[PDB]
Amino acid sequence: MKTEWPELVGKSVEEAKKVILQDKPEAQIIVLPVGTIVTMEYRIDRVRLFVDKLDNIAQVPRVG
Amino acid sequence: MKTEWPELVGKSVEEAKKVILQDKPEAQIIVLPVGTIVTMEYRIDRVRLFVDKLDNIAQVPRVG
Amino acid sequence: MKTEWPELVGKSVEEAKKVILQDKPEAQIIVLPVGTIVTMEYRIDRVRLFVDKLDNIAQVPRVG
Amino acid sequence: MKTEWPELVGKSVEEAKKVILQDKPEAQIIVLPVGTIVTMEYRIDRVRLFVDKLDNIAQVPRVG
Amino acid sequence: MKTEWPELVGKSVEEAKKVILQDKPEAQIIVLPVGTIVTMEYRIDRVRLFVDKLDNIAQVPRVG
Amino acid sequence: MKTEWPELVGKSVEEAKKVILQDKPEAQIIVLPVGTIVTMEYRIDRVRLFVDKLDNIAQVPRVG
Amino acid sequence: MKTEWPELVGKSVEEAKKVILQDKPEAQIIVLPVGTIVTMEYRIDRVRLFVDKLDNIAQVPRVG
Amino acid sequence: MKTEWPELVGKSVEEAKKVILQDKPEAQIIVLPVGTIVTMEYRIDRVRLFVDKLDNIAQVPRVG
Amino acid sequence: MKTEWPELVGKSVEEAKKVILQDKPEAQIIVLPVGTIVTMEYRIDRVRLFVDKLDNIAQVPRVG
Amino acid sequence: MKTEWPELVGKSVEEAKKVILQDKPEAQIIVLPVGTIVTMEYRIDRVRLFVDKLDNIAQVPRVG
Amino acid sequence: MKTEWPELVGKSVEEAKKVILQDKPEAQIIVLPVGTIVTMEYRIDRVRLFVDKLDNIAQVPRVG
Amino acid sequence: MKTEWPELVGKSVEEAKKVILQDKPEAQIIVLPVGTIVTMEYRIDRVRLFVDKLDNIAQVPRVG
Repeated sequence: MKTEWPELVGKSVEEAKKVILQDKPEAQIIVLPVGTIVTMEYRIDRVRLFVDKLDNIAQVPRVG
Repeated sequence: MKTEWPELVGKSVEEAKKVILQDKPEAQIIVLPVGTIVTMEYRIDRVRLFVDKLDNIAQVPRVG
Repeated sequence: MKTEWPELVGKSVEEAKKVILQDKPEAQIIVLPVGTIVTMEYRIDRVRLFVDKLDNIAQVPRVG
Repeated sequence: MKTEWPELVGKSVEEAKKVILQDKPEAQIIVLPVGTIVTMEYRIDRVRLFVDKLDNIAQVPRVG
Repeated sequence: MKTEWPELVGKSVEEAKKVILQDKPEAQIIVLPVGTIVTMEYRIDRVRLFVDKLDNIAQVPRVG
Repeated sequence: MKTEWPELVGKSVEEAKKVILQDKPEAQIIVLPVGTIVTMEYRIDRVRLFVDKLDNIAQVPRVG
Repeated sequence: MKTEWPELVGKSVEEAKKVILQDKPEAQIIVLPVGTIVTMEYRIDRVRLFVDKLDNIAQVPRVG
Repeated sequence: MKTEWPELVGKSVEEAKKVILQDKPEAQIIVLPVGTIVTMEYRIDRVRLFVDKLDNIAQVPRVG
Repeated sequence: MKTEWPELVGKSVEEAKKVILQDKPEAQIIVLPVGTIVTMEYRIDRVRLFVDKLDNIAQVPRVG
Repeated sequence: MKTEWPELVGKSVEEAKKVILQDKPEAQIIVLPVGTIVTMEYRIDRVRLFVDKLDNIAQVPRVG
Repeated sequence: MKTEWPELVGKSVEEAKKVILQDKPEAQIIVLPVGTIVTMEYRIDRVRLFVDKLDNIAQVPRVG
Repeated sequence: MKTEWPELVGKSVEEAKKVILQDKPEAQIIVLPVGTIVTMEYRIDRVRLFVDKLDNIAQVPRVG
């Protein structure tokens, strides 16, 4: 089961959403600034995007 | 008594407000960024929405 | 002496200011985001409003 | 020597600047959000204003 | 292998992106405010830019 | 070697940049909000400006 | 249903546990330092005690 | 698959470890203070215990 | 009504408790480290002591 | 090159040091509480252990 | 009026207290860990010592 | 002028103090936990050691 997208580091949100949804059609894509305090529970259909000032992906997206 | 809305993760605020108010007509819906420091007391009619950069629900809404 | 306004949770700032000033004409109404670090001294004429992303009251206003 | 302005709690920045400069013509008036982390040294000509979301004075201005 | 760009302190993002990509064509350039909490893993193709209020580079860019 | 500019407390960024560059032509001037977490290394050509909500200098600029 | 114990401010943990359990025999009593970051869910049988350096109750215990 | 232990709120670590390991023999039991900043990845064999000053469980243990 | 004890800055807790209770026999004296995050409500019988590493009073005790 | 030790989650520091040094004889093993703010540079011979209250490994050790 | 003691960086608390009290007999000497959040008012008779893990002075003591 | 000691990562404080003082006899050696908030000014004779739970050097000591 695809769980990480190292290939999207540096890409836009638009491009990240497109690639994740090809790979994971049920994905719930959440867009947060880098450094956001996240204590959440594990959601296997959620993919968090941690984004820089220009809304580019700053770290490896992972399911959860 | 309905207390959680896992079905609204990834949805907009507009859609979350609509579904919560169908389920809970007295709901006081509060919209906060993910990571917000919340020490509050329990309010049985309040539903907090924790939202990402695009105002989509990032976690499971719960009464309180 | 009126000290709390549980009835304003979920309401706008405009409506909160209107109701507080009917109840407390000397009120100094201060509008802060939820989660704001507040070490202040007690001011009996001040009412702090802790507001969400849409400027609705997220918690019970109290004098102080 | 005037050191505190409790009378400006709830007032605007414009009004606070006007009153402080009548009382203290050399004042260097600095406008910060409530909750700002301040480790500074003491400056006898500086007056910090701690302001809420609407740029009203949320606490008692003091020299320093 | 080029790993630091002390020459870009004080320069714009545009100029930093241009110089880094001449030196490192595979660079994934990420733009963050100074003071951002970064616990990340090491990515040898990523260059983080820590920027001030005017989007000028405030510290030495480094690979990672 | 000029290292501090107490005379710029309360002044604008424009005026601070002008005075610092007269005094220190190589200066790399960085503009940050008051309260910004700064763990940096010492750069003898850098001058950080810590600015309030109105982009006035809130503390004594120093080299580093 | 008893929900707050203002009478225990300043008292020890031992005394607080004794009084709470007389009033609320099912109580799960949790002892935390003042200032502890608490995002928890509401537990109607739990009573949190926020304690100072000497393990005296520093604020009003409340159910939750 | 057992995922939460609401029955251990208020109990000791010793008792929590005993009950969790009966229910989940592969459990890796980790003991942290309440309020600990946790950005971790999901580990299906790990159970975190969030403990108060007296090493009693302050919140519902959950797998992850 | 006595509300501040500037005379106890630098003194021990023992001495502070003794002087406060002479001045304010109903006082509930709470001992916290400097820098403790305090969002509390106003309690007119409580006196908080903010103490350094050696349990000496580091700031002016005040009622609240 | 071995870079992660998922097998040490839940184990002691003693056991973690032993296994890491078998796998990586040059390892510089650093022992930190979970939640420690780490902005460091990448050191290929360093292995950080993030430990719980009982000095057991709470997360997957990784080189860096 | 003596206001800073750069000569005490690296020295013990005992030695710092001795030198400060020779220079400033009214001094109220307060001993805090480095990194302590200090929003205080200016006290001209107080000297704060910011100390490392071994109770040595880590920064220049200053009046205030 | 020697400014960094990468060779002391993983070593004890005792050993770090010994090596630094051979290299830099005027050194003022300060011992802080990793993650300590440091806004200080530059002191060319000071060497800060950032130490883990076992008082081993966790990062590269540098002058400042």
